[PDB]
Amino acid sequence: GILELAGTVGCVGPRTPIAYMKYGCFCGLGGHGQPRDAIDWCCHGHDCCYTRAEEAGCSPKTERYSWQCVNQSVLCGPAENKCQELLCKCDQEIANCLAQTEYNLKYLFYPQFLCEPDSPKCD
Ligand SMILES: [Ca+2]
Repeated sequence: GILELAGTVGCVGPRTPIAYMKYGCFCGLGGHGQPRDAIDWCCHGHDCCYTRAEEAGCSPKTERYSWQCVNQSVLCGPAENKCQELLCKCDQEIANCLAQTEYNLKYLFYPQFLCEPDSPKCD
C-alpha cells in the first residue's frame, strides 16, 4: 500500500518520499509521455509493475504487507499471499532505483499538459 511505498522509499534514502509525490510525467497518480529523467524513469517502471500486479489480481495501492529496513535496505516479508510478494517487490524496486538518482527541481510539479500522449513500452 501507499504506506509501505512511502516507507520503503524513505528507508533507502536519500530524500523525503514526499519529493516524488508529483514529479515529472510519471511520479503521481497515472502518467503518460516521455520520462523526463532517471527519477521519472523509476516511476515509469513502478507504474508498469503495479499494472502487472493488478493483472495478477492484486490491489497495489491498498493492501498492506510486512517488511524490514536494515542498513537502508528493504527486506520483503513475511508474505501471507502472492500479492504481498508482488507489491513489496515493486516498491522495493522503485526504492532502489530512486535511491541512485540526482534530483531535478525543475520537474517538481511538472504540468502533465507538457507530457506527450504516448508512453514507452513496459518491460
Ligand atoms: Ca504514476
